[PDB]
Amino acid sequence: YRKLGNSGTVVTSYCLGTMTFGQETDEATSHLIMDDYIKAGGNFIDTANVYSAGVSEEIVGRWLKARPQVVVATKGRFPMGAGPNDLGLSRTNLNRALNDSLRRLGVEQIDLYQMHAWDAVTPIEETLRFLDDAVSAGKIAYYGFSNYLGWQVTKAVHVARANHWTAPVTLQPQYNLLVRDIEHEIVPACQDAAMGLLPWSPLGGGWLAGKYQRDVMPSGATRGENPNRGMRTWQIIDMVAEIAKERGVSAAQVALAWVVARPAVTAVILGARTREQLADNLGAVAVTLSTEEMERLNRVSAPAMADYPYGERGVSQRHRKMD
Ligand SMILES: [Cl-]
Ligand code: NA
Ligand code: NA
Repeated sequence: YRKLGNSGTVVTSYCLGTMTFGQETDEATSHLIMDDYIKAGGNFIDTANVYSAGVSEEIVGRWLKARPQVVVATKGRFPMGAGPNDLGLSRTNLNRALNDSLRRLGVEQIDLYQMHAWDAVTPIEETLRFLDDAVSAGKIAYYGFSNYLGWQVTKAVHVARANHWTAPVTLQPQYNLLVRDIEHEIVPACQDAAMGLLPWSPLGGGWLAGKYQRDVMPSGATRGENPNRGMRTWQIIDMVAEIAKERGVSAAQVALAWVVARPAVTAVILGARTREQLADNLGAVAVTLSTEEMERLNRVSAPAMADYPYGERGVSQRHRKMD
């Protein structure tokens, strides 16, 4: 399935993460995971400059040289060195940060440029003005955010609208059956601005895929190096598993098919480290959960909150009954 990312550019329902392409996966296995992804019919690569110190981008860049169209996304904001202006949404750092993602990807235009995180030190106006100048220059097509809060998305959107700049297209949050707190302020804020979600960590870092042996709950390997903030967790993993094998499919596969069908979601980022793991994740394309499986999964992962701003009672009093 093809969707837009709040713009005219369409993109396939699954996105290829490339975090692994320097740390764990080597460049040859990276090229073949990408070759598989394409051959499965994807057109969406997500990378970052800080992924393996930009090696991640260079492998993607070399693979684009070998292959002769794909929608490419990358990010800024995080430390590329240990200096004080080697991080930040300042236009000084972002200016070289975009030039270096450009030379490392060997493209002349990045399709999606993303702020990897909010930056309280840079005024948002400076950042958005830098991104609009980049759009005018043909260095980037669109921009979006990752790890912005709700009110922060809302302030950016309207500040862009106030200065006749382009609108943000996407938000890249962490979102899976275990990590659903973006539904209180961040999702409402994107839906209000017609924006699309790009969820990453859809297997919750492994907790949802099984592959363990009824593990210990504070095991730091699968997640965070703490193993339970939201990674009850065991009930969710269990429900996912039951639905998994009655449908004759992997537990990973119905968790993936759960994220792809949630409101506002344009494309899920896949963290395949292997060719086989890519095949195991892309099996979820065939799975389409029924309205019931999903409303099941929804309520068992429903993030309960202290009553006032984001739990039952505050929600209920913000609601307006039509009657
Ligand atoms: Cl997009
Ligand atoms: Na769409
Ligand atoms: Na779907």
